[PDB]
Amino acid sequence: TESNKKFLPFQQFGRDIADTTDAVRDPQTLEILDITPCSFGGVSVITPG
Amino acid sequence: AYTNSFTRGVYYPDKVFRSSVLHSTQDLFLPFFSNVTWFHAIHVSGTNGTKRFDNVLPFNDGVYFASTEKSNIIRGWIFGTTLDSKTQSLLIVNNATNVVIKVCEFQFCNDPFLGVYYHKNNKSWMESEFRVYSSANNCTFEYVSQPFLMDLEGKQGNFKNLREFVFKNIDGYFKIYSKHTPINLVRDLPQGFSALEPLVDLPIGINITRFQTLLAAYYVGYLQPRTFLLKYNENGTITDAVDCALDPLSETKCTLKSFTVEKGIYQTSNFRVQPTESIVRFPNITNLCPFGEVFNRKRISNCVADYSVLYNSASFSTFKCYGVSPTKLNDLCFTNVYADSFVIRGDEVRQIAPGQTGKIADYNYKLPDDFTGCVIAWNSNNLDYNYLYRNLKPFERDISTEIYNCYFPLQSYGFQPTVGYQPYRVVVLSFELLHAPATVCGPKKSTNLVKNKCVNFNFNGLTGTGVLTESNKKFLPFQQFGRDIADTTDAVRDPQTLEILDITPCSFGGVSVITPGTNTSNQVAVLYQDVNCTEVPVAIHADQLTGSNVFQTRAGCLIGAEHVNNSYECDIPIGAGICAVASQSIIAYTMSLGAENSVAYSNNSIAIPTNFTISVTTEILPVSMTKTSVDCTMYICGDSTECSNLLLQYGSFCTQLNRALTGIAVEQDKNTQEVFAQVKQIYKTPPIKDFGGFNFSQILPDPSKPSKRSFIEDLLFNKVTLQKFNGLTVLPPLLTDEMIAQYTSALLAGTITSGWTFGAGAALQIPFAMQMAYRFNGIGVTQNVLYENQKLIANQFNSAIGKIQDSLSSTASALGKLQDVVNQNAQALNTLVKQLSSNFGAISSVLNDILSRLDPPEAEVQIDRLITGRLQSLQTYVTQQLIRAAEIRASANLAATKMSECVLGQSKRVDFCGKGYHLMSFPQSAPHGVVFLHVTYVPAQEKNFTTAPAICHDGKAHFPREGVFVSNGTHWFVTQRNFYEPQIITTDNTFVSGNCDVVIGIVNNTVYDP
Amino acid sequence: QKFNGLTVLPPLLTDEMIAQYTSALLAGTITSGWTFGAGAALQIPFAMQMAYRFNGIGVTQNVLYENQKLIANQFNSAIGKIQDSLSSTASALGKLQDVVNQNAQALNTLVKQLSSNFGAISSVLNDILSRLDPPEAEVQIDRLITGRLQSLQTYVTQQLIRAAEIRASANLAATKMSECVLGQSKRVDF
Amino acid sequence: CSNLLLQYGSFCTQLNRALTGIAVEQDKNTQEVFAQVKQIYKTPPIKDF
Amino acid sequence: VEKGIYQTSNFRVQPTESIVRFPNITNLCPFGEVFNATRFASVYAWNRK
Ligand SMILES: *[C@@H]1O[C@H](CO)[C@@H](O[C@@H]2O[C@H](CO)[C@@H](O[C@@H]3O[C@H](CO[C@H]4O[C@H](CO)[C@@H](O)[C@H](O)[C@@H]4O)[C@@H](O)[C@H](O)[C@@H]3O)[C@H](O)[C@H]2NC(C)=O)[C@H](O)[C@H]1NC(C)=O
Ligand SMILES: *[C@@H]1O[C@H](CO)[C@@H](O[C@@H]2O[C@H](CO)[C@@H](O[C@@H]3O[C@H](CO)[C@@H](O)[C@H](O)[C@@H]3O)[C@H](O)[C@H]2NC(C)=O)[C@H](O)[C@H]1NC(C)=O
Ligand SMILES: *[C@@H]1O[C@H](CO)[C@@H](O[C@@H]2O[C@H](CO)[C@@H](O)[C@H](O)[C@H]2NC(C)=O)[C@H](O)[C@H]1NC(C)=O
Ligand SMILES: *[C@@H]1O[C@H](CO)[C@@H](O[C@@H]2O[C@H](CO)[C@@H](O)[C@H](O)[C@H]2NC(C)=O)[C@H](O)[C@H]1NC(C)=O
Ligand SMILES: *[C@@H]1O[C@H](CO)[C@@H](O[C@@H]2O[C@H](CO)[C@@H](O)[C@H](O)[C@H]2NC(C)=O)[C@H](O)[C@H]1NC(C)=O
Ligand SMILES: *[C@@H]1O[C@H](CO)[C@@H](O[C@@H]2O[C@H](CO)[C@@H](O)[C@H](O)[C@H]2NC(C)=O)[C@H](O)[C@H]1NC(C)=O
Ligand SMILES: *[C@@H]1O[C@H](CO)[C@@H](O)[C@H](O)[C@H]1NC(C)=O
Ligand SMILES: *[C@@H]1O[C@H](CO)[C@@H](O)[C@H](O)[C@H]1NC(C)=O
Ligand SMILES: *[C@@H]1O[C@H](CO)[C@@H](O)[C@H](O)[C@H]1NC(C)=O
Ligand SMILES: *[C@@H]1O[C@H](CO)[C@@H](O)[C@H](O)[C@H]1NC(C)=O
Ligand SMILES: *[C@@H]1O[C@H](CO)[C@@H](O)[C@H](O)[C@H]1NC(C)=O
Ligand SMILES: *[C@@H]1O[C@H](CO)[C@@H](O)[C@H](O)[C@H]1NC(C)=O
Ligand SMILES: *[C@@H]1O[C@H](CO)[C@@H](O)[C@H](O)[C@H]1NC(C)=O
Ligand SMILES: *[C@@H]1O[C@H](CO)[C@@H](O)[C@H](O)[C@H]1NC(C)=O
Ligand SMILES: *[C@@H]1O[C@H](CO)[C@@H](O)[C@H](O)[C@H]1NC(C)=O
Repeated sequence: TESNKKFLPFQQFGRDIADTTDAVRDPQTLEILDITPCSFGGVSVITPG
Repeated sequence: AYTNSFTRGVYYPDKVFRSSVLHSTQDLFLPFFSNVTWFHAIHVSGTNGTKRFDNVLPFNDGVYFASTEKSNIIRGWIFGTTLDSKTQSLLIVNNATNVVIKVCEFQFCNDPFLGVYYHKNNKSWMESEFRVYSSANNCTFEYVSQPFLMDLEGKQGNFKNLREFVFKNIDGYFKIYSKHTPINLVRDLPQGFSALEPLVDLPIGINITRFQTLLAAYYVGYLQPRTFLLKYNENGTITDAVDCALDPLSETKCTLKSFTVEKGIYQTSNFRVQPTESIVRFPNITNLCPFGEVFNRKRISNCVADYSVLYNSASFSTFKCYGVSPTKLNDLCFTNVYADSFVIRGDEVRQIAPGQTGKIADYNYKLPDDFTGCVIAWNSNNLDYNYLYRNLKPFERDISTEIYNCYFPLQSYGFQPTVGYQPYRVVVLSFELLHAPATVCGPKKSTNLVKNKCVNFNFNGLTGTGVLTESNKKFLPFQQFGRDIADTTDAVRDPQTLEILDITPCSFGGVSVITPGTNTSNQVAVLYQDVNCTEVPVAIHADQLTGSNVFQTRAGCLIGAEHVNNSYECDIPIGAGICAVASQSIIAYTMSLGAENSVAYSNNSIAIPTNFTISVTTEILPVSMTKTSVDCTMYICGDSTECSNLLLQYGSFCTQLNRALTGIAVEQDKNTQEVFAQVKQIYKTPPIKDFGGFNFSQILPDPSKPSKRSFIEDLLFNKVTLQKFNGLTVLPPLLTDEMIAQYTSALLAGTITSGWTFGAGAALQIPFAMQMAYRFNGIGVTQNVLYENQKLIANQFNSAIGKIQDSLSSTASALGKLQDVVNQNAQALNTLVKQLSSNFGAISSVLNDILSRLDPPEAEVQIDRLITGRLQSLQTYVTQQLIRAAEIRASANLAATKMSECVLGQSKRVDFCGKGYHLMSFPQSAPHGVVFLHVTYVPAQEKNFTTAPAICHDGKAHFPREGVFVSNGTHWFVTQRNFYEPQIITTDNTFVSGNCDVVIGIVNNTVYDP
Repeated sequence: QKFNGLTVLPPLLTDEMIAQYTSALLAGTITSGWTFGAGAALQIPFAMQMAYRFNGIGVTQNVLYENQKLIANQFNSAIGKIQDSLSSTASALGKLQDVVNQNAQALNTLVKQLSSNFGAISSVLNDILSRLDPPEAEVQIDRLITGRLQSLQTYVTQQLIRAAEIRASANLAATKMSECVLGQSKRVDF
Repeated sequence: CSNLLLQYGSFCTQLNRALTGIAVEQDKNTQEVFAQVKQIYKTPPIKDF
Repeated sequence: VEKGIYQTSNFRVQPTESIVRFPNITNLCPFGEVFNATRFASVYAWNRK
């Protein structure tokens, strides 16, 4: 996903609170681009009996 | 000239970026508030000639260097250890259009800047020439970037700016930070707060403690391995930072995880006294063991020997007998000497060894597995043959080899060594585990002993810290070192003069903080627990003469406030009944738990009130929790094969947790339910807002903008400070907040619009007036006066309500009892995830990383370590969450009850829902909880009256039908017992009990009838 | 009491202040009764308020006014009836000493754990760090620390559990003193 | 000892804080057990009950 | 099965076509003057580079 934060040369990756890494540099053009855990949840069934 | 740094020495840890979060760090940092040597020119020089008196410092855990010369007069930083052609020397200097990094050998430099510029005419004249290097024969390397075009932009700032140029050698990868900090200044302002980026990391890893800086005027520091708490900003800069460990405020901050310290008391740590000049005591004998046929089957003893030169006898490469740490073993003290040496060969080391198996073991020789050393290499068949071995267990011999028929018996290790049985005569370790007198170790300096001062001892090889008292315990002839209980050694009997001593733990205890709050936290008051704190001499006199004295209690000494004999309340706990403010400072004192008094007593006068007030209060109950939900599989795996394999290695455990946790989810929603599922139909207040003077505009959710909410609810929400990541989530609360609102509105409406009867059947509608009347009679007070006071009562009501409103708005922390619940929840989840930082002595904290680090096999058990760590951790959280569940559930049914009992009806059990004679209570809503308000009927403005326990008239003894007598001296009256209300005495309001006979206090007054 | 790696910290209130709170409650109940439950202690003469209590139990106070003396005597005798029967027969502190021992026993269990090696060669980590190289002994240290670790952890847990039970009981106790001191419920068995 | 502890997360502080929690809880227990009257009331020397 | 929900498993929106990236562009250091210059070194001129 889009990356709106900004860095410096001393800044390659920036994780956020709970220190979770998400800010990939994208070294081919030097445009950081952020990431996100591709979500999911539990599953189950509903049965009356 | 020493100068004190306000705020210098700040630089980021790595390529890490954060935002608005407080994070740790640690390295050689410029410690805050230290000395800095500042100077300009000790003698007039640098403009023509060179003068001075004496002469550049070394490196004491990192180097920091800069100045203010709007010029390259700061010419070079010189990093190395010898600074000649013997060690390559690192110089980093501008190249006048660029900058270059060099590490070659040469003589010396000179003045790169003389000051006199603009030459002397239109062109060069090139007289002032300048030099750095010499004789380029031995050169190692050079580097070019553009620091002059990157770092030194000292232009358009005609003079006087302020940069900084620090250096760090962090595990060889030679990193250097920088920043051209502009600060418009004039003179003598070493202030300015910023950070640094690594311009260059030359991965050299070379011998670095010398930084000869050459051109008189230069600032030097010497960094310090302190860990500090930083805060970043989304822009990436730093706003402020502290060391974790400089000042007894610094730790407070570093641990409570806030740039702000609130009111309270926060135990940070304790203290370990630095002992003085550890002692050494070993016996007097000095002689070694036999080595006739060893260097230069039997045993021998009496060896206290220097194992150095004939332990690492160069017949090996170095003395490496598995089972041996010659690094240390020379320093320990022993009790035995067992040296077994029997003819075997020495090219069969692995054969003859622990892990023994073979005819050597059973037939001939295999001593049991005990921690041992090994034997050394040599020639013996052809350096001195027909020599033989000996199924059988160790320690055993046999002469005439009876049948075991058999084969050709003997076997020889001859002068035909080419072969895998070269000759060593096996040698053995000796070692015993404390089970006996202490006698044996190779004597070193063997110091003389001290006493009565908590100092460490390596006493006869057995080590420990504490104090040394002459043990009055009369030992018995058979004692070398004892233990009170469970590791607590006591006996200290010297190995030379055989004198016995004692040990205690030299006292210590927590250190905490007692402060009012951050914005006053200048006077951090420190504490030490229960000690005659004469070992912390650095602030007692600083607090014996801002600062008044040093006062100790039965809770310990308190350096950080003083004593006062006033009698005030208890704000902050300290210990031992001494709480916290007054006179505009911090202090300590003893507690006046109240205005020490007592109203007078009489046996003829009672204290009946005349007036009263209704009053409102608040009680905030946690009811719920984010019904978290977790999964073993993903958590430990995050889509990982090896991981899930190794988890279903562990049976159903993780599954059990999931299931029990979901159980708690179920129970908690049921909590909510039983909290509100108290009527089945749902209701809406009539739009008819006709409540006989009773206002509720903050409460009754008429169609306001936000659906059907309460003004109070809005005030509530953001008054609570209130996101999922991975590994866990929050299955949403079942009962939606709005559903709760509706429950509440309807439930709250019916009771105040239908009496209590709805809990009793149909919601039999009710007028509010008659309602309150019934309530009053319920608490013992007659509805007559209520029907008197309608207007004023309702006004006091409304005013109380508005007071509760502004109280909520202007009483912070009044939601502590629930903000705390959500806090415990959150921070629990927080540490839960944060665990995954913990790598548990792996190489990594991401299982992916470490499996990619190794080949399968060793990574297997390594991942198992990961597994067990993360496993126990999540397991812990499981438990602890379970426990909060326990408490929240207790509280839960407690609540659900409360609502059920002090709303739907009218209790009498005080304190439950009313601070006195209790009328009733209103319900509410809250983020993860509930809150209720109440109306208590509090008496006030009492009066004294003459009071008789019984009356006699016509001899007959007339008791109160129900009430107390009362007389204002002149006339007697009968009255209800919770409000002054005299009444006339006739046959009804007083029955009788025989003639006035026996009871004490019966007065003379006739009863009447109209 | 305090040995190493453990501690005790004083009850914020000391006995003195406690007994003082008590004394106050006693006399007030003896003298002002219900009123202090709501605020201003408004004094009352004891006989009449016991008579009100007899109202509450289900009898007209008149009984008291005829019986008081023997009531008195009975009361008074009844009073001593306990302390003697307490001074003579011990073991009356049952649950007291029960939670007491549970705690202290537990604490010693905690320390006794330290006298277990968990398979590592050592019982005192100093011994192992000394007798060989740390780069090796680290593993025995890990065994030791994990063992003592989980042990401590347990201790925490069960201590918490007793905390919870104590806790709920304490709330019960507060209510007990509440509606069994500042006034008389009809909650039988309460 | 702590040299190798510090590679084991923060259980340490976890239990520290929880236990100290149970302490402050027991304190507040005593409070809610007793601090139920505003002043500190004194019995009268007169004793004629 | 009995009347109720029961979480049976989860799912992961399966990521597609793992790639890998790294440091700017991919190049080599000066081997032309090591393998395409017309002069070289001799028995007596070779330096261990
Ligand atoms: C907060 O972090 C930001 C990075 O995440 C910092 O960078 C800022 O990023 C914006 C991006 O649009 C830049 O905005 C540009 O502004 C110029 C005009 O510059 C104005 O500001 C300077 C400041 O001295 C002022 O002197 C000028 O007269 C202008 O008024 C526009 O022409 C562009 O189109 C663009 O909108 C910021 O300039 C940029 N700031 C810096 C310092 O790089 C941001 O600075 C951080 N804010 C803090 C730390 O307070
Ligand atoms: C290594 O990193 C450098 C710097 O990021 C890469 O050079 C950059 O290449 C991109 C794409 O060609 C350039 O963006 C382009 O700019 C032109 C205008 O100059 C514009 O018309 C294109 O649409 C696009 O936006 C970028 O400017 C350029 N940066 C620099 C400093 O040259 C380089 O490509 C990376 N490695 C290689 C060569 O693959
Ligand atoms: C009981 O206390 C209240 C609280 O002050 C008294 O309030 C009276 O309120 C009316 C209505 O606003 C005022 O005009 C009077 O001035 C207040 N009383 C006095 C004495 O000034 C109330 O009078 C008190 N007594 C009763 C019987 O309610
Ligand atoms: C109940 O009190 C609230 C204020 O807390 C009243 O709401 C507003 O009160 C102000 C009085 O200063 C009026 O000017 C506004 O018109 C009120 N807002 C309305 C009516 O929407 C509310 O009116 C009070 N209700 C009664 C019956 O007095
Ligand atoms: C009711 O209040 C009055 C107001 O003072 C009390 O009056 C004082 O009582 C003490 C009791 O010993 C006397 O010594 C004072 O001289 C009294 N003062 C006045 C002005 O008379 C009265 O005592 C209180 N009721 C009772 C039963 O004590
Ligand atoms: C209260 O009034 C009663 C009469 O109603 C008084 O009773 C008599 O008092 C005299 C005084 O000695 C006794 O001898 C009589 O026996 C009493 N009457 C009866 C029927 O026994 C009584 O004295 C008055 N109270 C006081 C304190 O004098
Ligand atoms: C420097 O000092 C010398 C000796 O005093 C003097 O001759 C000279 O003029 C001074 N300055 C220069 C630029 O030579
Ligand atoms: C550098 O000095 C050493 C002397 O130790 C010498 O062997 C070497 O040849 C010198 N380097 C060059 C390039 O000559
Ligand atoms: C200098 O660096 C070398 C590089 O391997 C290292 O082995 C050596 O111990 C260092 N010298 C000192 C005195 O630390
Ligand atoms: C033991 O050695 C000390 C010196 O180390 C010496 O003074 C003393 O006489 C010796 N003998 C005894 C019994 O202490
Ligand atoms: C500290 O800050 C709070 C924040 O509201 C403020 O109310 C309080 O007055 C401040 N303390 C002092 C001593 O000024
Ligand atoms: C302080 O010193 C005295 C010496 O008179 C000592 O008895 C006392 O124990 C010391 N304080 C404490 C808290 O032990
Ligand atoms: C109590 O404190 C006061 C402070 O004003 C001091 O003067 C006095 O000596 C102390 N001790 C007493 C009153 O016994
Ligand atoms: C209470 O009655 C007893 C006995 O009649 C007496 O000691 C006491 O004086 C009476 N109370 C007052 C306030 O006089
Ligand atoms: C006592 O109460 C009566 C009411 O029956 C009243 O008339 C009389 O004035 C009161 N006495 C005094 C002294 O106020």
